Amino acid sequence: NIRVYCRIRPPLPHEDDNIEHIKVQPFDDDNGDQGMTINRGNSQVIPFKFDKIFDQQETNDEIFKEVGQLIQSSLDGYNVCIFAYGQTGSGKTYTMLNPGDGIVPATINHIFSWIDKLAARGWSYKVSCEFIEIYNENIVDLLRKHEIRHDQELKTTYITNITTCVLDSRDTVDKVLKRASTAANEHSSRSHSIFIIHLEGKNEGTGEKSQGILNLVDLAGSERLSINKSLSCLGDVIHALNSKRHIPFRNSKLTYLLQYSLIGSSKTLMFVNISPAALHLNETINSLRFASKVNN
Ligand SMILES: Nc1ncnc2c1ncn2[C@@H]1O[C@H](COP(=O)(O)OP(=O)(O)O)[C@@H](O)[C@H]1O
Ligand SMILES: [Mg+2]
Repeated sequence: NIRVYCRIRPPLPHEDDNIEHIKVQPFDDDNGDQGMTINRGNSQVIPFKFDKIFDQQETNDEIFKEVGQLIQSSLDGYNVCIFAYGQTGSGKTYTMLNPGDGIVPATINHIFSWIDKLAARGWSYKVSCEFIEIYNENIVDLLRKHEIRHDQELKTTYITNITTCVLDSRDTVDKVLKRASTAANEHSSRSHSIFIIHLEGKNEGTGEKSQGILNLVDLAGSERLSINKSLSCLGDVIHALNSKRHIPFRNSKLTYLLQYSLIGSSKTLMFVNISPAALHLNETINSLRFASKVNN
């Protein structure tokens, strides 16, 4: 299962708040989809359809209501990927990492709720995480040679010398996230940011085990400037997973790292973040056309 949401951020103060060129239709019930058009100027109107479209008023909290169900998969042993795609400036970091509100803090919080509750059935759970950044195919550890190693048999993935932080408490979580320059911003906007949560549960009373990975990914900006190569290769991978045939995971680090959370029963959701601004009509269109191939 692969789902695609689109999110339009509100206009910024230093920009022009004219959003006449984007129009979003109501959620089509009997076809499970939401449409939008973009008026390109010269009256050439381009249609798009996604699984859900979030307008400028929609908040991080509202957005999590429509993601929560996917997160709950990792308790049934599914692997999960949530990607944020779109141009630098469109709100990827804000969507994934906004304090308290973003997909990452919200996900972590949501998972604890379920852990608290499942303890009543004798499930006990270990939660650990890793937080990495990939730039020009170099892995940097944001909790500090880093090599990827897969275990064919157990279908698991390891990155060498990465600090894995054990999430023991809501206090322990809060420290890690509270912890999370001009050059630095340019740098991270050309990088993927991956937050990996591992969920391990055992239930002595039944004997049952469970594992779940959640990969919360904040991608390199999609505008044209290697970053280009890994975005295309992600596109090709996901589309081909949607269509039994051969998938070149190894063609880029990002897809090679995430391969076991993209094959099989794995569930994926992509956020296409778009800017509402006039100057960015073209980059918005590329983002939408990309999101369509990934979805269609
Ligand atoms: N949904 C939103 N609501 C309010 N402000 C937003 C939203 N999305 C983005 N912003 C603001 O717009 C700017 C760009 O967001 P950011 O997340 O840094 O973009 P990106 O990571 O996609 O390059 C930031 O200043 C951010 O606070
Ligand atoms: Mg960013």
